[PDB]
Amino acid sequence: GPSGMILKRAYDVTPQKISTDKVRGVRKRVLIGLKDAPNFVMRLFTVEPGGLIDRHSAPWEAEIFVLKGKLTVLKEQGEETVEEGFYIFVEPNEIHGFRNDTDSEVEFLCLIPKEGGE
Amino acid sequence: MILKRAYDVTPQKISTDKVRGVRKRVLIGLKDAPNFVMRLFTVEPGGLIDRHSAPWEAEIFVLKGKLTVLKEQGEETVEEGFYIFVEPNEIHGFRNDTDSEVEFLCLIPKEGGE
Ligand SMILES: [Cu+2]
Ligand SMILES: [Cu+2]
Repeated sequence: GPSGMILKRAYDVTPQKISTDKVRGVRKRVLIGLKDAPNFVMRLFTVEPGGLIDRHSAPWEAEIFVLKGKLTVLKEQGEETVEEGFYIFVEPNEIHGFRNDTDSEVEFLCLIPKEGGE
Repeated sequence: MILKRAYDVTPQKISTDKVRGVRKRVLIGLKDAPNFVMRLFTVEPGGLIDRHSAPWEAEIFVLKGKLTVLKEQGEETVEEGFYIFVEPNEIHGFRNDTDSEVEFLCLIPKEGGE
């Protein structure tokens, strides 16, 4: 592929609304997307207050790093709190979801293999 | 599902002829990762990762401080809230010219090891 290095403020990317049957109150910035990624993509998710990614699973793994705020992680059995400075590894096919139970925005990085899109 | 405070992962000190004043935490390593690994680097004041290149890409997010990025020629300083995409084979390195620790997340395909 091409040469070089991209160096960019993540907030230069506009946060786009995600609205699906299972997601509400979430925006996403694609940082390193399909147009560039040899293997895996980097997105920055913003969960608005009360925002919800309902429990689901995917056939690929996810790697998450929490940048800002206090995030409720939905698990097959129950839920757990994480905050800025936590990482999360979601195995392929593992049930997971997220909710923001606070009154300020939560931000997290989420990376998936590029076969799962951006 | 693994949920952990990154700080609680024990950092590995690196001090070699090419890397000094750097600590590395393997957050998501080879034992867990099907495809790519997640590391968190801390660069002490004056710390250096000298110029090098790899056959794989790197995806970085700057978490704390002002990171000086070495390029094939010259350098560029960025700060917390920047992401960096290093193409495969691109010469790169890092330095911390500030008086406080700099931290960045770095992910590579698992062929790059942990
Ligand atoms: Cu998911
Ligand atoms: Cu490197």
